[PDB]
Amino acid sequence: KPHRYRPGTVALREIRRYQKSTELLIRKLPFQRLVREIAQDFLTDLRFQSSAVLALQEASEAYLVALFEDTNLCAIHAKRVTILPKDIQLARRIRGERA
Amino acid sequence: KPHRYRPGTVALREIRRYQKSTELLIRKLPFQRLVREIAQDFLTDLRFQSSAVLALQEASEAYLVALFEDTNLCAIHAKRVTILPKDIQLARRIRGERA
Amino acid sequence: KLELRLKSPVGAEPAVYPWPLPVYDKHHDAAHEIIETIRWVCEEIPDLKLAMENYVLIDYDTKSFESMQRLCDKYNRAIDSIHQLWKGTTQPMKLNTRPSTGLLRHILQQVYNHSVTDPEKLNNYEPFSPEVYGETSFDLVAQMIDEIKMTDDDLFVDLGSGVGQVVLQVAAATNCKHHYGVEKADIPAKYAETMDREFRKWMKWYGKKHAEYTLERGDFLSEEWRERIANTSVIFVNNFAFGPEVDHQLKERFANMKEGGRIVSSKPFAPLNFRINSRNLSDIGTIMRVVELSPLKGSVSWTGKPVSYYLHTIDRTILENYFSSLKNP
Amino acid sequence: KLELRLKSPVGAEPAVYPWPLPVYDKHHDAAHEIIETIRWVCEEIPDLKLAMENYVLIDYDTKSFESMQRLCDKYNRAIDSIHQLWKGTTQPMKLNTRPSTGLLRHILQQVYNHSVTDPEKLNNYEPFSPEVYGETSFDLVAQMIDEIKMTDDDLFVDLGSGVGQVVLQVAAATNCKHHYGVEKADIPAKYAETMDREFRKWMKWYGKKHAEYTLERGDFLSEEWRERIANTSVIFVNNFAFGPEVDHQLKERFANMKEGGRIVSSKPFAPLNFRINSRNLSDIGTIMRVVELSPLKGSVSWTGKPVSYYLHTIDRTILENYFSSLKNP
Amino acid sequence: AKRHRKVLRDNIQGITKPAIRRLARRGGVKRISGLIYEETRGVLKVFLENVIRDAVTYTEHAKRKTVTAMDVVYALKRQGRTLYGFGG
Amino acid sequence: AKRHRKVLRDNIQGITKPAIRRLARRGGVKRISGLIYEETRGVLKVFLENVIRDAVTYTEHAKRKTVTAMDVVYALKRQGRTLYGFGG
Amino acid sequence: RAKAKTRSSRAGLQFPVGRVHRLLRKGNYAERVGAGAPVYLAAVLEYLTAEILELAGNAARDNKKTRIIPRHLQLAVRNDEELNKLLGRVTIAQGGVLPNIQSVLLPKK
Amino acid sequence: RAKAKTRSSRAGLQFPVGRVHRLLRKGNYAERVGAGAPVYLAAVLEYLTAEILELAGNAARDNKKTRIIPRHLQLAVRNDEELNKLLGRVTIAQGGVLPNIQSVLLPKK
Amino acid sequence: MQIFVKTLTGKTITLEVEPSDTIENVKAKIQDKEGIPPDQQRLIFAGKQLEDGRTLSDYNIQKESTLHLVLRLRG
Amino acid sequence: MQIFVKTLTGKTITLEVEPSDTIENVKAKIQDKEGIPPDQQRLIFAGKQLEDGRTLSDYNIQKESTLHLVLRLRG
Amino acid sequence: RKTRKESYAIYVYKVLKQVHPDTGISSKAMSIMNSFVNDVFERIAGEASRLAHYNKRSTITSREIQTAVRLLLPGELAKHAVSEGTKAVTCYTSA
Amino acid sequence: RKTRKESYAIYVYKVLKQVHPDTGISSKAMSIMNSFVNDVFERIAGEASRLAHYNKRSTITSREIQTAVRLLLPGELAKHAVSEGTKAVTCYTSA
DNA sequence: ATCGGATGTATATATCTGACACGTGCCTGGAGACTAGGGAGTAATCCCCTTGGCGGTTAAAACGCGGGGGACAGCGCGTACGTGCGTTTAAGCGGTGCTAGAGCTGTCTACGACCAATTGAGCGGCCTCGGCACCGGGATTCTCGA
DNA sequence: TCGAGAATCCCGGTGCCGAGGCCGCTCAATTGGTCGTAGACAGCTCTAGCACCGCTTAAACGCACGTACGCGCTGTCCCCCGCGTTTTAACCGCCAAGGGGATTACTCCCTAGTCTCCAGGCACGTGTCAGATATATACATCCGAT
Ligand SMILES: C[S@@+](CC[C@H](N)C(=O)[O-])C[C@H]1O[C@@H](n2cnc3c(N)ncnc32)[C@H](O)[C@@H]1O
Ligand SMILES: C[S@@+](CC[C@H](N)C(=O)[O-])C[C@H]1O[C@@H](n2cnc3c(N)ncnc32)[C@H](O)[C@@H]1O
Repeated sequence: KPHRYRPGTVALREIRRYQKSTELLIRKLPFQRLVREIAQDFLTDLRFQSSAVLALQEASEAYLVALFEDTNLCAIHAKRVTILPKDIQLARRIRGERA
Repeated sequence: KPHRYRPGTVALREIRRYQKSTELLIRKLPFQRLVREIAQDFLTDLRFQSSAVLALQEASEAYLVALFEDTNLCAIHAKRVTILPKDIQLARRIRGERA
Repeated sequence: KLELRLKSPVGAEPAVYPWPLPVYDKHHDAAHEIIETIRWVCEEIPDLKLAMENYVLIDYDTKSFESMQRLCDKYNRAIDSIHQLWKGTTQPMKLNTRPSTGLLRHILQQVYNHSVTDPEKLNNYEPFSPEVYGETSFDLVAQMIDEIKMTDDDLFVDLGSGVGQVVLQVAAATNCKHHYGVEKADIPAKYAETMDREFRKWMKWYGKKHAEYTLERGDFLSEEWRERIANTSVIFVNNFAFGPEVDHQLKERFANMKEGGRIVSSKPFAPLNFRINSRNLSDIGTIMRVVELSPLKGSVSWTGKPVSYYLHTIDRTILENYFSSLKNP
Repeated sequence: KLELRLKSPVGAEPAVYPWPLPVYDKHHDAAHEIIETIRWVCEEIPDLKLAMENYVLIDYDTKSFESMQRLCDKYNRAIDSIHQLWKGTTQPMKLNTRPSTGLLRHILQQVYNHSVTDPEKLNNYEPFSPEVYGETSFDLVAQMIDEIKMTDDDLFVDLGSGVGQVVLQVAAATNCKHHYGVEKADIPAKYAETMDREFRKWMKWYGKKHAEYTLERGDFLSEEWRERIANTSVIFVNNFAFGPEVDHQLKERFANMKEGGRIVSSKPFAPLNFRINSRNLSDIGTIMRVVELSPLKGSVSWTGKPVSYYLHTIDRTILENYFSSLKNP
Repeated sequence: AKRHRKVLRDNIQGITKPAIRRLARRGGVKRISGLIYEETRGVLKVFLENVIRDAVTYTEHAKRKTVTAMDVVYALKRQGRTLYGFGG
Repeated sequence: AKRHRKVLRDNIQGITKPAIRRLARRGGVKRISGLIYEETRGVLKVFLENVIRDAVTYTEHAKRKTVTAMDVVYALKRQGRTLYGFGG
Repeated sequence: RAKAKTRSSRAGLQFPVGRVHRLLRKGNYAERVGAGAPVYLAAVLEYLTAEILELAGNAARDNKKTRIIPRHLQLAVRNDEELNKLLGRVTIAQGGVLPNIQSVLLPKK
Repeated sequence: RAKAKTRSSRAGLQFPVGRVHRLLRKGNYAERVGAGAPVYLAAVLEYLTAEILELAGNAARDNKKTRIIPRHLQLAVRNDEELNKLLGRVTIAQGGVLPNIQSVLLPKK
Repeated sequence: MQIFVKTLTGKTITLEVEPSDTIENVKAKIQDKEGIPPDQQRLIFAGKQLEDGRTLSDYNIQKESTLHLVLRLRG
Repeated sequence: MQIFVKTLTGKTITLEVEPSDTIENVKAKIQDKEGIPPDQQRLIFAGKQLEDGRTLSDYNIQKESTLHLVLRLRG
Repeated sequence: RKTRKESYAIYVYKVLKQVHPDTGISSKAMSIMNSFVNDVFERIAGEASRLAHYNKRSTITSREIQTAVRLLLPGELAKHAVSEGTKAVTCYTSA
Repeated sequence: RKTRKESYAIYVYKVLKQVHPDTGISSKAMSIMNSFVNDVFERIAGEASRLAHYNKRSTITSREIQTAVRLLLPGELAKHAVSEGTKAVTCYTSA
């Protein structure tokens, strides 16, 4: 006897909540460490002015949001609602990156 | 009591026959007239050196062949074999031209 | 050396035709020319065909000597019989009847076929210049003549009149005061001076009256034309290939037109969605309303698809309303 | 001012420790150091722990005065008891036993901890220069020492020896003649001269013998080194950040190596799929075979992912076979 | 005489159905729905208009009257459709 | 003392599942299969490696040691990912 | 020597014609630069910036705000179908996305 | 005056170092051109052309032909996965496509 | 002198001036009450174009006169 | 003088020459029978490097001698 | 006591105070407008450079700028852009 | 009696007669190789030009060409390309 | 699974044509020798900003349980697409003739680079106030189980 | 078809920090002349784009038949969503150090510009052989049938 929404309405609520805002959606310290340990593959050591890590995060977020916008069209094309990995793989190929 | 192949084997024969060759697949005089009457929308009159119409035909063929190569992946994604217009429209959008 | 003459239903004027007829395209020549103008007169008056389908049937021989002189003999003395039908107290239908659409179209195509000898010469211009040649169809001019409603106190100027068929059609279909066409190039102007003659000739031969017009050779960007453009009611300009330097100057000349002056143009002299702020107060689009005409097909001479023609109207009330709603806050 | 001394199982050599112990990272210091070297000797001989798990249990106090001197008193006179166990006609196990893998790893990490004081100074170099510092792990060196099989008539040189841990490990695990390391920079060389001392010290303290080596300071691109590179059997070079200008010169120096000479390298001096035609007959890849070693993880010091190390072998038979199959047609 | 510039019209119907089907076979397509043949003519007309418009802009800058093959090669390169073999 | 360069490893697990799901919601996705969260980390690691490699090539040409924001903006512009707002 | 008068003022412009001339001249574009090239280029740049700023201001006003922030530039660009083609491959930082949901996902009635 | 010697011969090259120097110098790339820039650029261009021509010749040989035609350049490029990235957006005229059929289309057994 | 200024939209504004006022002031007065910049105003009366250098008395404009306001384009 | 040239692959080629022949000719002879360019050939015998300017008699190479052929890199 | 670093901030602000006289701009949006102007500058100027190499001229003129604008901008932006540039060059030469 | 129009045909042919000594080229394939060389020339030279504007230098040197090659070519082509260029510049200066 | 007939694909042989590869003459661009000036290389100084460590508060991540909706397999029907055949349309090929317009050459004038003096536009530094964010409280809307 | 309850909006109240405006001061844009080369224009030549004709045959077209495939429906089930509790580590505020990025002053060597000269590479001709085309035959795949 609690109250409980039906599966799929809180999702449509989060859609609007996150398409209305402009904030970044990944934590900042985890992403900074990821950048900093990708750049270890160059034997020398580097220092990453802070606006650089911010620029990297902006471009990284904006790449994934549009990849998901294409994955969704692929999934709806197959008469589905759930997105699966075989939709990412088709978006990235038709788009011109995987082949 | 003639002999007759089953639907889908002559198609797979034409696939190989046309993926083995390099000739152009559109008639030349019809295509030349199409180019020449697209260029009428500029009030002045133009003259079209002949290698120009050949270059246009090469690029036009090579655009459509790759558009069909993407349409096929879209159709196979939907668990189909027949390609339909809603597959062209998805290839052209994911690819970045229709939106 | 003999004739293929025919006789004038109104007035007494001869038409002349040499036996070797002119050469035209795939299947077109003075044969359909003459048989059809006969058909148009028989539609003009009913007693003529009531005399001109007796005795005869439908088709005739185009290449033969005696079939054309058959038609000429029959038509000429049948019209003499009509003259005797009208010898009494009877009086024919009016002389000042503005010709109907089909009759006028036949007239203009007749004039064009006769005067312009070598149309491929009209293509001798400089590429991508303001002097390129292109022609407007009969149906688009008709649509425009019915969209704008010229009273008897309007002046009509046609900038870049080409050969002159636009001014001839408007002068024969409208009741205005005077009509002008100015044309800079040489080759179209040399044909315009023939079109003028031949139009007056064929028009009074049929017995229909028109307004009065003048097909001059000049330059609408001259010092003498600035105040003639400012003293004009309706302007027709085909500025498809004039480019941005001549259109800028025509914009500078249209600012001085009177209220309610209208222009029609291939390309618009102002955007169709012209907003207005403190930054474009020098633009001419701030004192005019632009409406796109319906794109009927076959509208121009250079392509097959339809083109629209953008009627503009001069109305300075929009500028004052903007200024007056500016003082609201 | 007192001690934390302990006693040598083979030989009579003292170890010294000040009461304020050195400072290391999160949880690491001379406490685990000493308790573990005791553990390694107790694994070395069984009678020691059969005397050294009596009387005691497993854990001990790291910060306390009397627990460490407990361990020192116990160990020192228990080893004196072992000395008395060996006072008779008995003779201990051999002195020239090459130390096992775990024992050797403890030795090298012990030496590195003691000599290198301020490791962050090793990062004082010029960016993207040939002088950048980077270190190879113990496991990758072991893999290489087992992949190449050095006999007792091979010479091993290590170009850019860094601090020297590679040459120390190879000199203690292989039976060769002599071993050389050359190092140009200043800061790593100043630590190398300490590593050498401390390695000899701790090695003869434990009682294990090694080959003979030399950690020199120089420049492998000198005039004096060209014929030492040509007179060498196996070469180890970490040319990850040497760039194409120094690698071109090292290629020009490797051409004169003898048959069967082997190199190992971070980056390959020749493609893994080197074809051969009339156009690359000057390339060094035309006289050598390149094989990529297995990429075990934790292989280098600067990143966590695994890197491969590309064994090359000099074999001029491929060039003559190409020339000899050239005359077939 | 009769008017200048003999005008051409509806030439897209010259890209016939067997031609579209050969292009599909080279693209690797086994079965073609029957509504594809008009969607394809639309796609082709758009592509060709976009390329010929730039080819004519280039040919008008140079103050000439024939479209050369370099005008087409530049118009294509400007859209990312680089073409090798016609004089680039 | 202990070795230089405290090494970092498996930091891709910091792109956590709720973060991937927020990005999906902003992209307009209603329901997410449970195998998406690893395909996505793969895609992200490839993108980031390709951009940071060029940013470091630019920062090494200039003979310096910190990656500035202009290095990232140039590395992005070179792949067609123009970015406005960081000093371009 | 007469009274100075910037080249922008003769043209009727707000953008710097002399600075554009210098940036063209020092930019390795051609051996020589004409006289009307900076005037033309500065007039075009100013037209485009006014075109964007007008729509950005509209979007800021109907959010009940008096300042333009990157979200309003983003909305202005993506909602206009010809600025969206010019800027089809740029990423405006802190700009978000357009609100858009597919109609098969909305709940049925 | 000594004996002339082309700059290609000092470098060991087959491509024209003097012509590359001229094309860089007359091409509006920078105010000045170094001395090793044409040598480096000509060596790189020659390496890449040899890399393509080798694979094109292989493809021509296993078609049982002794001349290279555009089909062999196409096959060589598309079958190599790093030349296919350099030339990922070019169209080789009269080159055809690679033979490739999807495995769901082949007849079942 | 009281004057009326008639606009093309059938709007009339009433103004109070004296013949001794300058043309700069009159144009400013129209701007002041309706917001129209003086450079766009062209005033025509009894077929005369008003000239910057004349005075109101110069044109013999008397009390209860009506002026015509035509709007122009800028440049 | 008959000589044998031993290669590193256990191949031996037999050649017929006279001591009066030049070094250019001998290198050409090796090229002639096996196709190896002379500039890549380095010949070593009894620890001596053969010098371009010496003759075969200079090195006291007598009948039934064996030469060693080492292959070099080009430049 | 820093070096001087220039930008289009004040001209962007002058244009804004004409289209919307009672609106301001945030600093981060002025950065975006600044990079926008530079981006379109380099597109147009590079296209005009190329266009002048093709024809074997060595001057960038007001014809190259017009043609580069017609090549780069989309359909209806390009009309208004060339009509702005033409008016500017005219007001300039007639002075 | 035409003007002189130059190309890379003879250098492409010299390189081919080294990799495959008994192969020829058709005329249409020599056109393709000719446009390939020009295309890669302009890519590398334009990237080096840009790279020298960023750093406020006014010389295109052998460092700009090396860095532009490392930026443009894919992973394993770029290694061999820089090792070819380095060898050439070395053989040149030591002469 | 195996077998037989008919169709389509590959393989070997002759002949022939036109495009490639090679040789010749000439001319224009690349190499050689040299001088002058400015760009980049190097050393030294300064100070901003990147890195690292600490503690506390709380927001977000991780984990687990319950159930419902959506993915996916199976089955049936019916239309629309493939295959083949006879008829009809125009592409392709060749050959001819014309004349326009692209390409080149020779003059000459205007336009843009360069330079020296000078002064105002635009930048950095510095305040001040108002737009916007954060917060509490009431109203309204929307979802879900009746 | 409608109540309960959770989520979202809307209306005031307080504060702060960033936008906007003002000042002083360099340094870059403007003015006024001079010079020399790019490009504009007139005239000439000759190649190649356009238009026409006829003929042969290949490809497009229209049609009839049947079958495989697209699409709708139904049933199972399991996996993803919504929610509540616990655990982790992000964020924020603060402090301290020292490195490396940015600037300035000198000096030298590498590159542009010039003049002479000569050979490499282009256009033009010309011969021969690689590849296409046609025919005859082997055989490999398909489909109906058992
Ligand atoms: C496009 S034609 C229009 C023909 C005619 N208006 C019609 O519709 O039938 C425009 C004509 O304007 C003429 N023209 C161009 N510029 C002109 C100018 N500046 N002054 C006078 N006539 C001009 C040209 O000769 C050209 O023939
Ligand atoms: C990457 S470190 C390798 C460290 C060591 N080899 C190891 O694996 O532990 C390479 C060393 O080579 C040295 N080095 C670089 N160039 C050198 C040269 N030209 N001559 C001698 N040593 C050089 C540098 O000092 C650098 O410390």
